[PDB]
Amino acid sequence: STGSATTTPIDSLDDAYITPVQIGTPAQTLNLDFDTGSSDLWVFSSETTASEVDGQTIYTPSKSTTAKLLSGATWSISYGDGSSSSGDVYTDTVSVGGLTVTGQAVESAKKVSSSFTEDSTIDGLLGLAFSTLNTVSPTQQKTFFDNAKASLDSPVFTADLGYHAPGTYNFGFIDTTAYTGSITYTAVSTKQGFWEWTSTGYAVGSGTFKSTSIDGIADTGTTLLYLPATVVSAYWAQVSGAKSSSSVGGYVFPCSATLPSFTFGVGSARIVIPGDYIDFGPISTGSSSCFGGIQSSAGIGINIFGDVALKAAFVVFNGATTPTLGFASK
Repeated sequence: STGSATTTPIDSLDDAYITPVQIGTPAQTLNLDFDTGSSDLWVFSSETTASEVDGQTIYTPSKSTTAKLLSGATWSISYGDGSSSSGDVYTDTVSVGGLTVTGQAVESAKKVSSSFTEDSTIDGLLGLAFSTLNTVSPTQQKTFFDNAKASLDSPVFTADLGYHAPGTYNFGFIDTTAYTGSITYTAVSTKQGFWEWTSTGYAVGSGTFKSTSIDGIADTGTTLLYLPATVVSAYWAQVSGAKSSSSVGGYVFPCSATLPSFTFGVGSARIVIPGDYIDFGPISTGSSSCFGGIQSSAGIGINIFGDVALKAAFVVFNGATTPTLGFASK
């Protein structure tokens, strides 16, 4: 089997992407944030504290003839950005782009933090990291991909995120029309539960490539590109007037700037992030200070190849017995 679903930016900045997901019988379609940096499929629901729901579409398990309470199971998750959610668990039928999993753990939120409430466009998350990170207790649950994998034509999924445009998540096949040139595959460590890999270096604009190993995670659920302070300083030094602002929470730059591109290495291959992808717009409405899309990972504890990086590539998440990651230009 295979599946193919369009993923759509939630706003004009590509802050996140939503993908429609069918849950239950009859289907209840929710727009979920597919997150290769976590491993829980959770939804706003009829159980979510009413004051914490503001415009989201909810899953109502009592209206699904295939929903079953997973007795005694609870979940609770905290994300890198400080947001969180928790609740109880149902199993139900879940379909993405025509690919159906029966008995998927659907984690129903009883509580969500303010950032989730305030984002009316995201109805929940669908985790695509390794199932070892799944938070369900006392019996850990499998991700949608893990459940689907054996049925798939090939044990892979691909992320093809758009810049200010829709893109695609495919399951079970590689669309050879969706990228240019060849796909370069690179080793993955699953030791921390992430799609963790090592970039071979970087360049700023038309500058020379610096060969240096940068360990990090391919994370569709993180907006920006978070890299070591040395790398980030080298980038922003090429933008007149750019500076790190403790008050704003990262590098800012004059909105009048033309940003240079940023290149990262995948083996001997190179992925080029155009400068425009690095512009996250005014820090506040009407400001002439703009927020940068490349930020320091110092104090996160890990480098993160988030959407800014991934949307410059066609990315293969190869879930074979020994997982790997593939990157192609597009």
